[PDB]
Amino acid sequence: PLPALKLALEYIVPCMNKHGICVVDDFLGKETGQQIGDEVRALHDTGKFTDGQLVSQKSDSSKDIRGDKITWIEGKEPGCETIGLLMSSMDDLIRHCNGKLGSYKINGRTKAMVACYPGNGTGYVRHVDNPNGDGRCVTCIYYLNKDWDAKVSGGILRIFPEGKAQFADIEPKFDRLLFFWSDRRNPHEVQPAYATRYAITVWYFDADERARAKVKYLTGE
Amino acid sequence: LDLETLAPYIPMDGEDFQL
Ligand SMILES: O=C(O)CCC(=O)C(=O)O
Ligand SMILES: [Cl-]
Ligand SMILES: [Cl-]
Ligand SMILES: [Cl-]
Ligand SMILES: [Mg+2]
Ligand SMILES: [Mg+2]
Ligand SMILES: [Mg+2]
Ligand SMILES: [Mn+2]
Repeated sequence: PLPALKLALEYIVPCMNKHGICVVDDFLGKETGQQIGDEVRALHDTGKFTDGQLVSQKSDSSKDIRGDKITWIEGKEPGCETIGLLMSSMDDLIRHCNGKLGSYKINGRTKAMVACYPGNGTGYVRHVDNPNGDGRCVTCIYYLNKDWDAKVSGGILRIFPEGKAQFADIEPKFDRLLFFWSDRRNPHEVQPAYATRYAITVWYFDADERARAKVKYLTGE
Repeated sequence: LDLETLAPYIPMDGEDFQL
């Protein structure tokens, strides 16, 4: 197992700066990944998930755009402590990278979005996570689908990194951690899922961009 | 097209965690 310092500086940082996408497989190991899976399944079973929403809701149903159901987790809720461990581990990696990811100064993040595509061909249309400057600079996703066969069950995250001659197809594999720049460099989509698909996302904020975004929100722009 | 109509919602105030 690589320490956070080496994984951040010798792998995540150069991969993010060269490609804008970075995959770390077998991030937490099978035992912890299974416990996270159980916590997510209990959120699902107890009706905590609600339809995923969009930054700007207009005339169309949210379900025309994203077919997932989600809840937000801080990591200290009863029954969510292993999700909290995951979040702490993501945070430790970012802290060890901080200052070397582009020109960003990362001060904070969202709560964790625990999301489920409930099979049935649901997915997420082509989108950019942060197209207009809301502060988000890095998207971090942890996948927890044991026994996923994407050739049958679909659910690939396809990213279209700007300037590259190939797309990036990310299978939502158990215990996989993914980072990518949240801005318009990385439009992406979740292809239809034909089995229940779970993932946990946090977004990290750039300090200056997030402060500007909060100013715009608080002044009504 | 307003790309914010496709972007995943986050809370804009009250809910940011500080690292
Ligand atoms: O689950 C994933 O692979 C990505 C989900 C996604 O693009 C989003 O929720 O903004
Ligand atoms: Cl890059
Ligand atoms: Cl930083
Ligand atoms: Cl696109
Ligand atoms: Mg919630
Ligand atoms: Mg809860
Ligand atoms: Mg398929
Ligand atoms: Mn996305």
